[PDB]
Amino acid sequence: TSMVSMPLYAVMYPVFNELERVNLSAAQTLRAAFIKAEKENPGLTQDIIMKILEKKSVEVNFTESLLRMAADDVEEYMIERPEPEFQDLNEKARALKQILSKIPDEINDRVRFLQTIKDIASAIKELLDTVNNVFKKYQYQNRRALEHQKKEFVKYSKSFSDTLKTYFKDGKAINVFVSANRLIHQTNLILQTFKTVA
Amino acid sequence: DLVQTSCLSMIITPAFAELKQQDENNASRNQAIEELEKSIAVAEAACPGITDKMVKKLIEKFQKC
Repeated sequence: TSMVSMPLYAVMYPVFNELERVNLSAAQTLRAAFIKAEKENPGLTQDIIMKILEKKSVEVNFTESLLRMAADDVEEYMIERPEPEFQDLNEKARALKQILSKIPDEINDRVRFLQTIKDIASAIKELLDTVNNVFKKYQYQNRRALEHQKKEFVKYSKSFSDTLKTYFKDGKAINVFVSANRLIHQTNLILQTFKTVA
Repeated sequence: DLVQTSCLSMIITPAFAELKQQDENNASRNQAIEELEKSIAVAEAACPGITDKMVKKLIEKFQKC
């Protein structure tokens, strides 16, 4: 659940889910083994994915690709509960992640990118407002976890803003992509915390 | 070459050996890599071709974007 372990959840989990359709036992064996290795040495799953891509001559930027896939595999992250407040959280989360996932395509179009930045700030505000509402609605359950995640989110959002400012000076897109992935990870962690309120 | 491709020996083994060479005196990391390769071999013995399918789906995710 650290940032550096994000690719396990974002890339490998969906692959294991698809492999479950081929052979449940084998898929679970692979899943458990990747989980164990990542726990023993955080960052290994990323290194493994990049190495496999290199061996198969897939010439892509890993960070950018991770960002482009941010709106995918919705069922891995969404709160599977029918009440309006969880649906609302899911939708705010999805909206944010969707807008962020389009940065790689929009960043080279200056007029469009300026609008993207405003849409991101709006989606962040609405997510945080909803988080606070549901937090209060369930009487501040999971308090320490949610307060800590909210604090990190605000920190990561400020850091994302700083990264945009710098990008307007130096044009180095990768730094925006890194900072956007962090916000995606923190969005997913907040959703996860609401899975266990009752 | 003509005869013989084995995703595990073709792709995973060399990949993992190269992984270890990124940080050679890292005991905990190398142990983690060794355990994982062993489990991949167990999975491959239970379902021949599963490693190839893992690599294909992995690649597909990145090509499709």
